[PDB]
Amino acid sequence: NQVPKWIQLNNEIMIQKDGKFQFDKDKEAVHSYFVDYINQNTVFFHNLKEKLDYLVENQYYEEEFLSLYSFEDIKEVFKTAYAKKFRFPSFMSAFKFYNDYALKTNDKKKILERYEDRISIVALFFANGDTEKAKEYVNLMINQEYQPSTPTFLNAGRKLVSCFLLEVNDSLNDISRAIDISMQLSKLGGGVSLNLSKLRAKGEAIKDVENATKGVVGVMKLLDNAFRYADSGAAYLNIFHRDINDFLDTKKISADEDVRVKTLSIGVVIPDKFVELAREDKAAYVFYPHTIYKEYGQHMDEMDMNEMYDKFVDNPRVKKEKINPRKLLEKLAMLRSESGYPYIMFQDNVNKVHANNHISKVKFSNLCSEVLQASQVSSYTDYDEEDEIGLDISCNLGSLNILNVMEHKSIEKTVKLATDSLTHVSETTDIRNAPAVRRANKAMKSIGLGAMNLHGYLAQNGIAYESPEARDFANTFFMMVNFYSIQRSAEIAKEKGETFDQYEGSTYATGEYFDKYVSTDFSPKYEKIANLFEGMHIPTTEDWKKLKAFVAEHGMYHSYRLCIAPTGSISYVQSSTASVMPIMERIEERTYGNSKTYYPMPGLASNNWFFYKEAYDMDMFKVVDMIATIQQHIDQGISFTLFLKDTMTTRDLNRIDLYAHHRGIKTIYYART
Amino acid sequence: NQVPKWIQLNNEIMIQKDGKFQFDKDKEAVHSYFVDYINQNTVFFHNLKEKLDYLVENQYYEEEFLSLYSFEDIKEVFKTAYAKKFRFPSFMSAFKFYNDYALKTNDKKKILERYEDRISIVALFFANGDTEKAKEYVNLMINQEYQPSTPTFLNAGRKELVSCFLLEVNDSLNDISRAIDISMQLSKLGGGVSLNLSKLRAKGEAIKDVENATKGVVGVMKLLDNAFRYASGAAYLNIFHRDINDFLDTKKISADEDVRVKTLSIGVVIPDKFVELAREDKAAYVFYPHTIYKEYGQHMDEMDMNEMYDKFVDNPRVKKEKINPRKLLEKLAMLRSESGYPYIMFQDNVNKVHANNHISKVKFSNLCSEVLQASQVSSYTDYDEEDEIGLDISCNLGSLNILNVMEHKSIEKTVKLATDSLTHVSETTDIRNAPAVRRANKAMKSIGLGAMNLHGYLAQNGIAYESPEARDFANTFFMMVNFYSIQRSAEIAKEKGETFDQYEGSTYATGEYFDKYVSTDFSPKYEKIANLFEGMHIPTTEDWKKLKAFVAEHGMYHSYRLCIAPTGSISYVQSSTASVMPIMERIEERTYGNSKTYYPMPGLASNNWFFYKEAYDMDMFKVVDMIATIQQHIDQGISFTLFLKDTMTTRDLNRIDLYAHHRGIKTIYYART
Ligand SMILES: Nc1ncnc2c1ncn2[C@H]1C[C@H](O)[C@@H](COP(=O)(O)OP(=O)(O)OP(=O)(O)O)O1
Ligand SMILES: Nc1ncnc2c1ncn2[C@H]1C[C@H](O)[C@@H](COP(=O)(O)OP(=O)(O)OP(=O)(O)O)O1
Ligand SMILES: Nc1ncnc2c1ncn2[C@H]1C[C@H](O)[C@@H](COP(=O)(O)OP(=O)(O)OP(=O)(O)O)O1
Ligand SMILES: Nc1ncnc2c1ncn2[C@H]1C[C@H](O)[C@@H](COP(=O)(O)OP(=O)(O)OP(=O)(O)O)O1
Repeated sequence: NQVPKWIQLNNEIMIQKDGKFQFDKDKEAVHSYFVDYINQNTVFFHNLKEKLDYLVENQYYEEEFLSLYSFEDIKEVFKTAYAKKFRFPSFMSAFKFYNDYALKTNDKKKILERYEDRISIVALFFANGDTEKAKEYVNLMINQEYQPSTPTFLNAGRKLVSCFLLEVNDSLNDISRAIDISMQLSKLGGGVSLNLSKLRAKGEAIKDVENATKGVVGVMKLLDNAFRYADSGAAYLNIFHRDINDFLDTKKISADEDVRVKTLSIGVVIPDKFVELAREDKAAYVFYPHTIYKEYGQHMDEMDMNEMYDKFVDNPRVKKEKINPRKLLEKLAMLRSESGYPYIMFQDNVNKVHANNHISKVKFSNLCSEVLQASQVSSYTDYDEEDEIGLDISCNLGSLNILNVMEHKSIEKTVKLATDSLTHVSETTDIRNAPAVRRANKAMKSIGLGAMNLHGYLAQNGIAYESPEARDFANTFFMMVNFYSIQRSAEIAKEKGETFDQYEGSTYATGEYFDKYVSTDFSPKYEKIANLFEGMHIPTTEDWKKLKAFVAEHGMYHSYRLCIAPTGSISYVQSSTASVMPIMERIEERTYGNSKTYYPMPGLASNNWFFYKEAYDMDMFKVVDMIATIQQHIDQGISFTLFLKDTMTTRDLNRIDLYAHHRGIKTIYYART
Repeated sequence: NQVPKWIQLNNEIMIQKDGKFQFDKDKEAVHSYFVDYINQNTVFFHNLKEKLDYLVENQYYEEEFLSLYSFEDIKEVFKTAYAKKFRFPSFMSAFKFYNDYALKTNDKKKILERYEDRISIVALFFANGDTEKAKEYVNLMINQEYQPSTPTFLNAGRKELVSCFLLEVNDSLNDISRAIDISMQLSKLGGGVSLNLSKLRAKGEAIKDVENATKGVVGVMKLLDNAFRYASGAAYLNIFHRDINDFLDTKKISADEDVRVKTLSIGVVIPDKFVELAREDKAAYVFYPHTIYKEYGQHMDEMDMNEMYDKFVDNPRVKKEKINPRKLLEKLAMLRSESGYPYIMFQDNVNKVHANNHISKVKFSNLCSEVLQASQVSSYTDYDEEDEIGLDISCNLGSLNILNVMEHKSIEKTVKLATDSLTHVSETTDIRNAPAVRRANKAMKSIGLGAMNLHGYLAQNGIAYESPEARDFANTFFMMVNFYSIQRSAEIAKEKGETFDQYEGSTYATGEYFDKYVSTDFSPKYEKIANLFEGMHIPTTEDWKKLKAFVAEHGMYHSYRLCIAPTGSISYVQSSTASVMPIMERIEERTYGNSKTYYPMPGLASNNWFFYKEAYDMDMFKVVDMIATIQQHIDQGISFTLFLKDTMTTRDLNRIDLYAHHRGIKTIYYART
């Protein structure tokens, strides 16, 4: 019943020694943890050869790519991995990896893969042919300079993408196909979110008889029962719809028995016209979209609300409904004060900066509220009848540490390797049950790259989070990031000579995206910021012009490059902070079982106590301006999370909302208190 | 606010005039009803021609088959229909037809089709070419000698047609998707759809990689219960299964929130081995059927329990579970004492008399608990992968009056016409979303014929319901019915020369079904019974031998012929009793709205008060013996309904259950109290 030694040592840090914390004990706890639990459950082997032979003959490793080299080259790779003599810096830095991510045995009671093992297996998977490139991947990963995404880091060479985005056309057959594909992807563990734009609303005619449709709530009920069957997503909705009130009455603290969704989140799509009507204090008109489909032939949100709203008001054919926008934003503020639900996307900020609006305009987002790409709906006909295949969105992920990049200045080569890595991942991927995801993943070739560790590095260097210097720093940094990113994409496009489809329809072929960079140079405006990037080259606008010419030579290989995800579950292995959202508390406290695990933030010393500010004690406006400065280079959304208090006000909340709409923040997240 | 005249006249019957009822007022109420509500809402026309032209040009009648004759022949058919000068005998005899079944207008406020109209349209639909045959259908129907089934009587020549669907669910994710798809497809067609969950793996079991991963049968029931709420059937289960207790905990008066099915009924399949184990007071062993599928390759209920039960006990591979059968029948008696749920099928009584056991054995039944045919499961593979098509069951229905048959002695010609009618109906049927139903309905060609009006005719003639004379009467009657039925099937088989597939595999080609009729002649054993059939020919066993030879010449066209359904909703139009179940109460009382509609049973006079017995005051054993005498000629099940009282006993209930198992009653129904 006694608590073991390392947990007891980890509980020692809260003892006040001269008003401080016992940080130096922490390593000792880690030095306990590698003696009394880890090195007494590892399966023992003589050397490498039999080890790998035992790993093959019990159905663990996919033996194909592990047969495509010599034994000696793999031995050199493992030798390069063990030559680091790597150590962990913190207590959770081991515990989150040797409990869940690292490979266990069949009885789930022993440990096979060491920390070099998993990384070097990932390295040979990203190699696909070159030994020295695999060594480059090792030197990239073992210095914690790059982190692949969660399911890629898990399921490399065992028995892959955690983000799926679909559309539901309007038929019975379409709803059947949708529930089919959701149950298919549900066992694959990824993130699956739907959208209910083109559906007819409640109390409407079904092809023969008026007032026959049970509406959106029944489809939500079927999906809520549907995800309860397998190993949880969400759904979005554009606001110009009658049942939007019933779409928002689901998340309710006085929850109805039938109106009860504990699985799917919800979210609202809002263009500028509704914002205008809520500002100027006038009426609003939600519609019956099936009447619009009968009238104009197209669907509702496939046209501009700013161009067509009063024209639909003027049409006697479209049956309408008048409501109050201001009371509706008040109700949104109340429901976000309850939890923070739903999600919010401002599409006009997105499409006016989007490159690929010539295919379609972005209407929705994933569960992770980040990926904003084109989407064409399919049409699933009857059994012997053939179908028509639209386009879908499937985004594999991956971020990186800012800190080690700043330590080593190999940011270019880092992007060079990570781009090829995610390229080979999207090469490898295949799904054999949803054909539109198949066609789009072959077609669009969308990769997603981001970064964590913003708060901690700049807080450890002694720069406040609300400083303008950090905003200029992030501006110059992400400018150079996007620069080398497009540079590598153009290089690979020259290597293959095969861009994505309808490349001339993009703004990339015209250089309209490049028109921001031909002027308005992003040189550092502070000396202390300039000392940080001091020691390496920073490009000029003429370098952007040479880049524009080199793009105009061939083109770009990818259609999308960047994403920012709240990668907290693999934040702990990199032993760092979250992404760009600053930290909540200086000390995290968990109870694994009969235990009080005490996690300090990395870099917690006496001097930098003030730069480790608290999330409840910050200017939200400067945070939004930081995220807007970050937004200057990112194609997709940014995982912006609101940090609130009970003492705050929905007046101030909606002021922050309209402030972010005025700045141009794409999406937000669930709010915390 | 005043009650109209005819309802006030209909409420007059409960006034005691010399201790009697005001029967003679009732016709007066009917004579009121054709003056003050019906003949003041009929759309008025000059004559036939413009009438039909107006009916075409507003999308009511399917104009194809109504273009395949002359105008004059249709005029002769309508003239023959109006030449009857038909009247209704009772008050509900109009009210159940001019309120729901007869055709209304688009605003649902006026009446177009008269009572001749609907019948003669059905007549021309059954004609398909011959005017005189249509006149024969008129002379059949307008004397109330035959009644087609409910959706055929509704949707003839309008804007599917068979109210009975039976499916199977193979074991995959894809199969469950296909099952929910087909259920939602048939749900808008309004028919009866019931499933079966035999071949599914049970709760807490391995899903292909990881032990204890299956949520079990309850989640699939939850999905189906949500599924039918969107657009109502049932499902069956064989008892040798671990989750059978959880399969019976759904219908519970102390209902759980999650375990709550207000839509689907449930039912139990029981062979003789479990009956034996419950009698002899020993243990029982339910199984994990996926282990059996891994062991023997086949599925569980595709083999004999009597041959394999102890062999599965002897296998160490099959994981088992020991339970008490006697306490389980006690729990069944308790749950039937709660409501009467679930349903019960004794398959060994069925298969030992079934002709077509060479294809498969019957495992389940429909919602109406009557149709017991073969069923091969399909296998629904992935998207580009092709599937394999099994066999399904789809049974259109139809019964007849016994009374007018006894009045006119045209029983042979009646069967001659009704067989061709249901034949043409099964010709006409097509569904374009469930391919196995398509293939089976083309293949098996199963028709279903029955009869109502057993209790009332023999009660009006002055013969008690519990008499042996009625049992001999029904024996001789249904013997001759089945005789002429097989005679007409052989005639049509000679007409086409194309029997159903695998006809030589049947017992009909071998005459093993005919071996009962070569001896043991069913001559009437009472003089009073013999006077009823007196005046017409009754066949002999040598006539059965000639029938056997004529069958051996060609064969039989159909694989199934007979069914008995509780056709109460179209009992009222024929102005008669139900089918073979005797009546509950002598007077039915309903409240349409602010009203007390008082329905007397037909033939209610002072003399026959005693022969109109009450259902709570009868010998159940003689009822079961009556149904067993009826069972001597019917291939399918019989809609046997239990009539119980609160003063009765589950001891006596289970005694009746085992009594019916000893007699050989196929299925039972929900019990009433
Ligand atoms: N933080 C850590 N990360 C990884 N391994 C660790 C960590 N802490 C201890 N160990 C491992 C390494 C060794 O196998 C064992 C402890 O030996 P350790 O003292 O840490 O290495 P070392 O040999 O380089 O130092 P020393 O020479 O002082 O013994 O457990
Ligand atoms: N029985 C039903 N109950 C509820 N909703 C239904 C039902 N049947 C169909 N629907 C709903 C969901 C469908 O998306 C929508 C239309 O159904 P569906 O028949 O598949 O469209 P359709 O392609 O045949 O033609 P249309 O565009 O005129 O509706 O109404
Ligand atoms: N039970 C009924 N069934 C059908 N129609 C009826 C019924 N009762 C009354 N009517 C109809 C028939 C007529 O159109 C009208 C009533 O006339 P009705 O007296 O019944 O016929 P009738 O003309 O043969 O008798 P009578 O010569 O004595 O008037 O309503
Ligand atoms: N994620 C899941 N959650 C619950 N049940 C599942 C899940 N995935 C599959 N199943 C259930 C329902 C399926 O009928 C059953 C097996 O699934 P499935 O993969 O379709 O079978 P299979 O044809 O691929 O091979 P096998 O016969 O070995 O199961 O287990």
